[PDB]
Amino acid sequence: QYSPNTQQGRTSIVHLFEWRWVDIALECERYLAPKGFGGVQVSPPNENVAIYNPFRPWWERYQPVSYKLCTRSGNEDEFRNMVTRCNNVGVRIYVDAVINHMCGNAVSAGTSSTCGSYFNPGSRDFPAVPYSGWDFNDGKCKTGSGDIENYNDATQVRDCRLTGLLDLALEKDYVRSKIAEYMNHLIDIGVAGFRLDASKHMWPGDIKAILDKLHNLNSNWFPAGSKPFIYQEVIDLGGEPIKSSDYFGNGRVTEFKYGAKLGTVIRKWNGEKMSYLKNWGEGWGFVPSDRALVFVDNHDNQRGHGAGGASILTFWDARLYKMAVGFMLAHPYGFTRVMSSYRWPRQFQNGNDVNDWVGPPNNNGVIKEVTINPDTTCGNDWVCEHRWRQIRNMVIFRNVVDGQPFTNWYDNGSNQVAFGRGNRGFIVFNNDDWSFSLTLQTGLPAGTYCDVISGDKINGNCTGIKIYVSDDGKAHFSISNSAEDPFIAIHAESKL
Ligand SMILES: *[C@@H]1O[C@H](CO)[C@@H](O)[C@H](O)[C@H]1NC(C)=O
Ligand SMILES: [Ca+2]
Ligand SMILES: [Cl-]
Repeated sequence: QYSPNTQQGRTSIVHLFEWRWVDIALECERYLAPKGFGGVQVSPPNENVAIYNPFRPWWERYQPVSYKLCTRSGNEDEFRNMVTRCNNVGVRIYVDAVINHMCGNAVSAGTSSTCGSYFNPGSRDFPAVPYSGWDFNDGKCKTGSGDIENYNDATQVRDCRLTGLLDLALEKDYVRSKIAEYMNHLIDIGVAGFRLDASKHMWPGDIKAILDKLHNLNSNWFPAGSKPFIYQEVIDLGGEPIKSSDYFGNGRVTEFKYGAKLGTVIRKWNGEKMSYLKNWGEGWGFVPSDRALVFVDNHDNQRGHGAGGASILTFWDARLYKMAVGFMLAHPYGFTRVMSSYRWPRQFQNGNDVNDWVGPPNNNGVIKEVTINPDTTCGNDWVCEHRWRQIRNMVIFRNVVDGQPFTNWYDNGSNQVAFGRGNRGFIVFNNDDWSFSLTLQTGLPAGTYCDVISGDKINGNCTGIKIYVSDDGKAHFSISNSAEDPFIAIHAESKL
């Protein structure tokens, strides 16, 4: 459960948030494979409630109606087509599995679902699965409202409704089997793993009973005995009775303290500085590296819908965001996930973005195709952060330095720091309000190296900054606090 099952030498996955299957298939072939991305986290592929008020919000996909592979992203054939084409090019697919609940208890019965399946939340009837009143935790929850009212009670956090979402009785073998049937269908199609949505709201033991029913990965693409990669979404900042460590026996866990603290450090909130990142990782009270799935922002908290709240860096904060993602991709801790978003009309009223529910670019509800501009950026309001040179090049940087120790750390006691990864890579950052000009020990072999943040090594030459490393591994770096990207990264393969 702990290994991503990526191809040897590919170290990151991208969340192509709300993308259609056909666009992901194309992207696997035209960009992800050539650029060395290990895999893709896709949005929930099962049928969900179609919510028209507000108009098709992104969160309607977290309210299941059935396990039919029928959504705004595409149908079952298109889903299969995408998994096959991506796998055939070495890029894995990870499914967002929404298995803790069905839709809101207050949603109207009818056939307002993405595949036209009938459902009746009021009577707990989801015939397309099928599920009935017996498969929900209505009689097990002990709160007066039936919803989760207090997180200091670990029992109600698991048995009651997360803001009204009907809660599946996961201790029942029937329910566990319906979920396993769904996941095995996906494993046999070829997916490499799952993000278990809302894991904090499920008992570690019920999750394990479900995982025990899962198949090994498809032997047509994976070695025999391969187990699906499992990463559980557990928001564990401090102070709650539920700890992410309680889920280690099941697979990896999302480490939300990662992006939260990186954001405050990079924003320099409340006295924090980059020099403090010297012992970043377990030293900061994070989970062990081999159990961590890290990221700067995720689909929830990039729109204020989650852990970290205000300090979270997102594409809207482009200059600082690139620096944070760069630090994440160069640091040895955890398995990294890169975010890929869409633009929405933020609209802050009293500090709250009243448009945080806006769904993906669409024409009358039909999600728009990702179009590629001549300069490789995307059109139709897809931000495509994974295509930004500074990010794409750092994805490759991680691949190149995979396995190398963290060494040659330097910091000016403020916000100018640098470190290397063995003798395969080196990165320098200037987040101070003055310039950086110093000769540092890089641990790299003598030569001329292309800085992959400002440019690329394109046919024997660098299109941006060049660094010259002398025989003793020393090199001079100059970064003014006015640079569009206040950081420089060089590695074995950008060497001229
Ligand atoms: C690097 O570019 C310069 C021209 O701008 C040229 O003199 C040189 O041939 C180039 N090297 C290669 C390998 O293309
Ligand atoms: Ca639950
Ligand atoms: Cl997540």
